[PDB]
Amino acid sequence: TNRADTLDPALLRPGRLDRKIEFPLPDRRQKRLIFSTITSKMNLSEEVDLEDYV
Amino acid sequence: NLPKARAALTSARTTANAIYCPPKLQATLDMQSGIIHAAEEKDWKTAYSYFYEAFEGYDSIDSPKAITSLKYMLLCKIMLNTPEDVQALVSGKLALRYAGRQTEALKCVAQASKNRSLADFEKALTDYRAELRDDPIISTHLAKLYDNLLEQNLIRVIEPFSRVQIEHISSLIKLSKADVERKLSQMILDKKFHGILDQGEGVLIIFDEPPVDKTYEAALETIQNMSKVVDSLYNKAKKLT
Amino acid sequence: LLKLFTTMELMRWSTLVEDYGMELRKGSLESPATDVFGSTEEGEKRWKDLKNRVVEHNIRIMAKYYTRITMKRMAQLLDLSVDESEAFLSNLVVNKTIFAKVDRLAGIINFQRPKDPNNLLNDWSQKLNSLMSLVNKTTHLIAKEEMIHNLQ
Amino acid sequence: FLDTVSTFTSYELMDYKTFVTYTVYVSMIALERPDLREKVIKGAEILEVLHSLPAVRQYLFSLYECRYSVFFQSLAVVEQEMKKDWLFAPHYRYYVREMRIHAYSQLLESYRSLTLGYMAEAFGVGVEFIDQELSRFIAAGRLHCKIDKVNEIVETNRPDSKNWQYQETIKKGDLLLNRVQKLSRVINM
Repeated sequence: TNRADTLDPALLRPGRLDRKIEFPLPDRRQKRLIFSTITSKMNLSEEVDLEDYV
Repeated sequence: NLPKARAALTSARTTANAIYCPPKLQATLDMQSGIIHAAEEKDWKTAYSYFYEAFEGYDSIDSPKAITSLKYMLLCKIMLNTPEDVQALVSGKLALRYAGRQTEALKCVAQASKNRSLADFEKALTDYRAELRDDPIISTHLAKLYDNLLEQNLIRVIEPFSRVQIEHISSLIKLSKADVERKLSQMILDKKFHGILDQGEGVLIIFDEPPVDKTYEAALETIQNMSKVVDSLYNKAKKLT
Repeated sequence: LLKLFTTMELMRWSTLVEDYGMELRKGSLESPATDVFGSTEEGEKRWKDLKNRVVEHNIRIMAKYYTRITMKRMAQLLDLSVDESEAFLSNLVVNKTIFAKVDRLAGIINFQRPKDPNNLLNDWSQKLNSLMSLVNKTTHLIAKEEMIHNLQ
Repeated sequence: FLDTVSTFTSYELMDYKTFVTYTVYVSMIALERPDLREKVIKGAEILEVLHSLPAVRQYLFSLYECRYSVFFQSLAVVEQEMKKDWLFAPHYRYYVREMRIHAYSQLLESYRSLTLGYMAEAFGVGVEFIDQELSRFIAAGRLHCKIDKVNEIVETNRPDSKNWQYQETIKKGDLLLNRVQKLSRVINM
């Protein structure tokens, strides 16, 4: 979830953390990718530029 | 030069790796593992996943080198012919981003590596001879396309009726005995083509019926039964002596 | 038209020329002839689509007597040549509507079914059809027997 | 020799390229054709150290092709080394004709109405060479075929569900039968 105040006395531990991996979120260069993939679902006239809002 | 890139590989993975923060020439090494090790015939998709890592590391790069940083992987999409990342590479912006004329060549490279008609291919063989200039190995890139197009033609011609004269099924290639007999016998040896050719009367005849588990499963389980009875032969030879 | 739709009754194609071409020799409505065969690069394609009818639909009426025919007899029955036969064999085998297999070791070939593809089906069809007929037999031979021996 | 990950060079390998020779010199016989493409097409970990040795790669791809005069060529290379490599000298005699018949099986699996002319393209003058060659392949219990002189028939044959797979059961359990029967006849007296 969003809030992280629930554990690590037992999830992420010395020994228990063998593939228990902390997962943050993605950097810049990712909004471009989402803009590339989800706007490829629509039809995209042939020229309305897209880096102008990243 | 692949042994020079091999001594440079064995120097790269510890000497360039002995230079801190290289996210720059490691993608160069990815292109190198996609041209040397695909020139070592490893796999289309392992080397092309290294081309995927290269394709997502070819940004913020100057224009007369990013105009030719896609030539290897897209003339390898000409090599691939199971292109499998049209929807990600060439719909993607790196083939739809740059000002020069080589990306305008890679546009029609992309669309021809989507369609692949003989009416486009054998006619733009002369239109892509200056695009055969940038072919690093002059065999496999076009040879997978046309040596796939062999059996493409064959399933276009042999399919609708099984047995046939060899001469009129070979009229669409005009050679009767040179390599199409070897290709059809090779598809017999690869089980793409189930039948019998001819040289005497020149009559190809397609037919097949392999699986009989009534014979196979029964008799091979009896072979296992006989092995088990031989395993009981020592209970026998033990109760006797 | 409709008599040509049921078994197609292997007529003369110049009697089709009679029927479908003396419609222009009508001292009445020629707007049927004008709409259908007054066309040239569509109506000529309808004339040869009706040659496609004679080959198409008459292979579907001749599909019974095969598993044995040469090629000359198929030319002598399709009301056309052997070259027109091979062109029509080409476009109807790429139709691949019913499974053809044609070969010229001597030419005894045909449009065909999948060529009796089974084993014991013959025992099933022949002996079980005929013998379950022969077991329904006694069950209605007693029927006939009782109904005729009510009186005599 | 499948694995090839942990044997770069230990103190027991004076030449890992001799391990490459040992894997090609047995993969050319034993390995099946989907196994052949699965080993030397789908994977490269032996193909680098034998892409330093291209005629080995060439011979395996010609084995994958069926071109036979280069089988004569490179099989003669392998047989020169088969005399000139140890652990082979009590054993080389089976190798030549075994690789030859390993090609001859798929050769006849091409088709049936074959000759010695269309095969003499691949053989040279394989006319009375194939006399003793293929006739003793017939008489060595091998190479199921029929062959004619002037009508010049060739035959590819043996569907597996025919008679011998039906036969092998009682082939075991007749000698096995009276074996266990006499073993059950020691019991009375």
